[PDB]
Amino acid sequence: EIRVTPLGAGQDVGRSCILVSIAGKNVMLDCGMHMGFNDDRRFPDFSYITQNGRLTDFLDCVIISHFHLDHCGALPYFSEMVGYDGPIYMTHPTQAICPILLEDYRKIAVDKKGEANFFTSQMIKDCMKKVVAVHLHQTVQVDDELEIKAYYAGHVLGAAMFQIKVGSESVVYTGDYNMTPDRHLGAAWIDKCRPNLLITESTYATTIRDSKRCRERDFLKKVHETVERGGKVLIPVFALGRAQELCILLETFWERMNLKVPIYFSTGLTEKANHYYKLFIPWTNQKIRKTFVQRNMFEFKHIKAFDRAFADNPGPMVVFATPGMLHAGQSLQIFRKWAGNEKNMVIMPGYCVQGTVGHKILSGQRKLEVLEVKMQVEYMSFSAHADAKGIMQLVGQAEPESVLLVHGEAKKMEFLKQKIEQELRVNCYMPANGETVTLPTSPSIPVGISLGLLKREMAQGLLPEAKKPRLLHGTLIMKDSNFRLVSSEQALKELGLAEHQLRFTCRVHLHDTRKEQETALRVYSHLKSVLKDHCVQHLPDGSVTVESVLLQAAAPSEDPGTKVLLVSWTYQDEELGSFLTSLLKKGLPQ
RNA sequence: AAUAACCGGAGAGGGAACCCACU
Ligand SMILES: [Zn+2]
Ligand SMILES: [Zn+2]
Repeated sequence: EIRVTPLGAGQDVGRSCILVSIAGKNVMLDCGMHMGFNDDRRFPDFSYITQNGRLTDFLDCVIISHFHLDHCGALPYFSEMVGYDGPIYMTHPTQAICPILLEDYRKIAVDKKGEANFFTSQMIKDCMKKVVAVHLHQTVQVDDELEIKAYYAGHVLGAAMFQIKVGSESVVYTGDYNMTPDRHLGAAWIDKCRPNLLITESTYATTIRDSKRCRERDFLKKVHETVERGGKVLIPVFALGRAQELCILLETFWERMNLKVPIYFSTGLTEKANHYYKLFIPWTNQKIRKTFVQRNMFEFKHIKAFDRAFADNPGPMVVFATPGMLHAGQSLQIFRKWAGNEKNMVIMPGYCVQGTVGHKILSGQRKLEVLEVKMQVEYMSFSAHADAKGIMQLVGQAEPESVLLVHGEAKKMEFLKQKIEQELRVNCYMPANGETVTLPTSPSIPVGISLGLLKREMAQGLLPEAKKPRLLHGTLIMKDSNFRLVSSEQALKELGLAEHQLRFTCRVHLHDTRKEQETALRVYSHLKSVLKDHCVQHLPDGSVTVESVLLQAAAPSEDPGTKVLLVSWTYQDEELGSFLTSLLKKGLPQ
């Protein structure tokens, strides 16, 4: 049976972490933190996986979906202080990207919280030394029986679904993923695996994201008119993910329109983001991975590293900035610099954290902290998550038998569950963090078989006698190692046992005046006339043969009015033998 | 679902005597 325990993201978001007990094996999918809980409660609990012992004893392998903090932030914490030496699996881009983000988060924690018990740079290096890489569709054998497979997801560069398969049981964990192709990442694609269980997100289960092409059309019209009006453009987006997508879109449109106004990209994370997005072309969808032959889209002709002192520079400008949340806001610096002007635009392409400067700007009040904002804000949505139609399509394609939702809100969880149960007639759940859910398996045991038996049985099935039970028979030799199904005669020869033969000879008593000499001929004629399509023959010695039943006119008995007919048959044809005896009990025609 | 950490972050260490040579 399958046991699923979400240590986080249970009808919630952040610090995603799932535990799967399958066929007696424990696998930990994803282990990250989440902001907002300055206490240790941000990290996933570990008192349930192993309580207070050694983790490797109970756990089998750790799986990381993608490099977003809320998924890859707990690796140093989970694997260094708590203690873990087991295999950690994660795609090459994830392995290359997560270390930088982890170091940045470590520095941010030092600078803001300064938690005493916090992983250190040396410890991150030690943790990442213990990683193992996985390419697309590469089945990696964690052990002799457990294997993991990856898939292209596209939530960010290198994001991947995972199919954890053992024997016949299999569980597909999607984590964060997108089904709408972006401008640099292809849509997630999967086989028709038909898993028993499917873990998926619901971050946008209640929002049918509209036509992305038209959304970006509107975005580009706004930026064009903004540059025309002479104002400046500030685009806050966190340095990874959406930043590069915006950069590609603007760069291509920009080269096409041949516009010359210089555009700047926030420094700091550029030197690493661009380098990785440049060295990892073989993940970035068809358009880029083809166009790569001539030029390399990530070597930008018109995007240059930003400079702080350019903030005062006149003339219309376009500048990306960090972070998308504005909590600290190097972007917020320029925002405060230009807040007075009404000519400039600003775009917020994502959801802001409620109760922060993000929400204060989200709301339209001028007084946002007491300083008044005057420039114009546009609340765009360029999220790379899964829309309700995306989830429904993905589940339909995978054709699973049970679903399980995490990474979202409880009410949307409920709406999505109701809709999916009504639609696909599939079991669903809603585990709250720390709640274990059990599901029954179908562990069908495999078996060997001899080729010839199957060959002739299939030939018989091919013959137009189907729909009549042919009763596939034989016997199963068991060694406790290699169960092999064999035919009766093959088993007989293999085991050396004697082929016991069971013979029944019935004395039919015929009471009629017909001569004994013609009795056998009468029997032959009557059987040939009655048993249609039966092999009825008259042997030269006066006996009769019906299939394998031999009818012999015995020697004359002491009763003149009674004639003895020995009907001898084997057990296999005993059905026809008994039928012949019953027919003959009625007596021969006279 | 995380953000510019000075980014040419530069002061220097004997001295005391003797002889030579330039005006
Ligand atoms: Zn994510
Ligand atoms: Zn996430």
